[PDB]
Amino acid sequence: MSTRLKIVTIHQEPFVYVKPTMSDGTCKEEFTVNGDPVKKVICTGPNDRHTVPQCCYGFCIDLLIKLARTMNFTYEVHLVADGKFGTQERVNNSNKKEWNGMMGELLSGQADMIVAPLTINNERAQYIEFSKPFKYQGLTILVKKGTRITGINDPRLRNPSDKFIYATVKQSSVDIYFRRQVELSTMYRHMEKHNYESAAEAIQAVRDNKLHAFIWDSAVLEFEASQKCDLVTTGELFFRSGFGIGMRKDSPWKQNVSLSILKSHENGFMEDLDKTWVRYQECD
Amino acid sequence: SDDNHLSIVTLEEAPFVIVEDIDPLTETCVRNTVPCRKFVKINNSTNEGMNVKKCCKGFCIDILKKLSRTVKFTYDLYLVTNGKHGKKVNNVWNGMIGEVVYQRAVMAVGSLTINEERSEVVDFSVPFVETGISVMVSRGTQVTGLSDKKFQRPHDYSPPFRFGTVPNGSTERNIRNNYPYMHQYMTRFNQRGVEDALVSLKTGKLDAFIYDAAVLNYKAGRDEGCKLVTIGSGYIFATTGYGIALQKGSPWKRQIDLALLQFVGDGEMEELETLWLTGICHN
Ligand SMILES: C[C@H](N[C@@H](c1cccc2nc(O)c(O)nc12)P(=O)(O)O)c1ccc(Br)cc1
Repeated sequence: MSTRLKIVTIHQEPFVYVKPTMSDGTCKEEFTVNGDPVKKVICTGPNDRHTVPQCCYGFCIDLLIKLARTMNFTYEVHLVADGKFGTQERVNNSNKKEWNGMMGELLSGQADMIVAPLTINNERAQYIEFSKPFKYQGLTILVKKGTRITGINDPRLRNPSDKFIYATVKQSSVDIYFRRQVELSTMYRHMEKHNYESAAEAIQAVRDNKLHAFIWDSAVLEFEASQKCDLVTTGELFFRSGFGIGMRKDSPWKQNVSLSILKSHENGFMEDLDKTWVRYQECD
Repeated sequence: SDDNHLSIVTLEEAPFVIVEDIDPLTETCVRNTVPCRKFVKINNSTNEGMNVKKCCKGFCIDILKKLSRTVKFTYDLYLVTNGKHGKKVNNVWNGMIGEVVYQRAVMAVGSLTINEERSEVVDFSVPFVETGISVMVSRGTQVTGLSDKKFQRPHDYSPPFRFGTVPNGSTERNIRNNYPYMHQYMTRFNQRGVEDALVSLKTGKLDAFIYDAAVLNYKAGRDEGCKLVTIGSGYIFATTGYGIALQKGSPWKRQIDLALLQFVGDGEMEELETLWLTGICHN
């Protein structure tokens, strides 16, 4: 075993924050609102196409540090080069299909482990190994406060027109979800015209009334609505899914990664992380 | 048969696994049930017993039927008779876990919780039902979840909460390990079982009941008057799920994982939840 893993992650608050280094190349010392030291790692990545050291922290970085300490491995973290989570796409109308995003980097060896809010699904599980879920959540819908839709069955979603724009993030698990089912083909035909490069851009477009509904992970959307009281979620969860650590099928770490996640759910470590990063007050 | 015909163990626990008598005139299981064998004891102070043909149905039985069809195996289903889900006694496992560990069953299908201890000796499928340690109260009572300081430090509040669980299982063991004061405080409010706890809540003798999320959601969905409610799912503690237990290194695990994930992605799991678990109380 090399024992030094290439970790790939992705910007995705509150799971992964990405901030510039200080002038001297280190990460500013910070504490959370509840007084815990914020553990920061150097993560190289694009920032606009050169790669530059940046500072990463959040729920997923805390989990990475717990895993590395428990199993005694070392690591280097980078941000996924294309900025995507990962879907499988046909190559140049060939026979071959190829994964983009973090999935593609893990399968190619550019990464040895994905530590990110990476959705567990059949499509990805065919090719990589997932841990047991480190977070249980689902899909919901973000709108500007004052926008009235019932949820995923609303006629403005099920009978789409250019008068009500809705979308998700390109090359993500939610993209897969709507492309998977022929029943959803009309919805997908609309979203494919409007899907955004990243969650943060889609969320800003909702605030700016350029995107009318954003379909995405509830653990992210409920957090965003908790900070930005002009945004709300609607419809509860219309689908339930979990996040897992991603590894190639030959990883020597996969059994102990899952055991550590299970131990951490059962002893309140995951509760601490959820309270620190994920949970928040309702607006009023 | 041979390697495609699998010994499978389960455990009666409605609505996940429901056990019925077989028709004595026909001795055939019909409707949505499948045959399941039970070793029924002769009396309470004996190891003697006799196998009885029963019929089994429920949420987990329909999962088993789908896996049987999709993964292409047949099975001989039996009900565990020594223990329940799985406990280690004197370094020996009983319950459903024991049947798998000691190679009497290829898989265990039931309301069997994925945890760290069991995962050292069996392999678990992906979770097929979400659960965890949750809280039920009468509508109007205000708490967040197990880690609420109204539970951790009840004497900071007036009057102090009365709250309990069903003792001697995984819930008490978890609270004992994680929250020593809470654990010793709640022993006075131990409930003999779920049904007793619901009555205690409804009649004002108990303020909160801490127990399995899936069980509590099911009971809340069916409550007369829809007055018993659970906490929000974001506040479930030690989130996990029910999963299928297989022997370490099982050749069936990959196929079973992919099949369960396909069922989830195609909505088939949602259909089963609506069929078996979702109740009239919608909030
Ligand atoms: C909430 C659950 N424990 C209860 C429970 C209720 C319903 C179904 C159950 N299935 C199991 O396999 C299991 O161990 N426990 C189940 P109980 O053992 O206290 O009655 C529980 C709490 C912490 C962890 Br660790 C595991 C289970």
